[PDB]
Amino acid sequence: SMQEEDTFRELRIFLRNVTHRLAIDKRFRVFTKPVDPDEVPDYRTVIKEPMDLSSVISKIDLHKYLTVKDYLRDIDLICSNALEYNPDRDPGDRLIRHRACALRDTAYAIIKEELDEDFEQLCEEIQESR
Ligand SMILES: O=CN1C[C@H]2C[C@H]3O[C@@]2(Cc2[nH]cnc23)C1
Ligand SMILES: O=CN1C[C@H]2C[C@H]3O[C@@]2(Cc2[nH]cnc23)C1
Repeated sequence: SMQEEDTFRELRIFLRNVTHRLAIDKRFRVFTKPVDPDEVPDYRTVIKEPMDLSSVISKIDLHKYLTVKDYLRDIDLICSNALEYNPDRDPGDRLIRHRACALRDTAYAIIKEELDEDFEQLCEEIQESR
């Protein structure tokens, strides 16, 4: 229905606004673009599904997310990719892990404060009907 398409348009507006607030935070610069093959040719052999905040905005615009849950699976994949690729005790690895955990926790905290639980349940019920 037209009302259902208006629901999904509101979901996309919400997700673009959360993603922009993450992307401008200086702590999260390392997560704003895909990893360059030139800097890590090793990256794509270890990490089987790369993800970054630029790719997330492209996916919002392609209508890939019909619920906040499916958006948070990609935020969680940005974080888990960084924890798995950079697991060592040295300071460079510990700094990117701390920033990855902060990206995840910040996204969840904005959603907790600003998403209406009844809006998310409506998106889930439209998705399940298709
Ligand atoms: O050597 C400098 N770089 C290679 C990468 C290693 C580490 O920082 C990256 C980008 C990225 N993403 C996850 N972990 C890293 C840029
Ligand atoms: O279910 C979760 N809630 C937390 C709030 C955030 C968001 O939805 C609210 C109420 C409200 N008013 C404006 N924006 C919202 C209820």
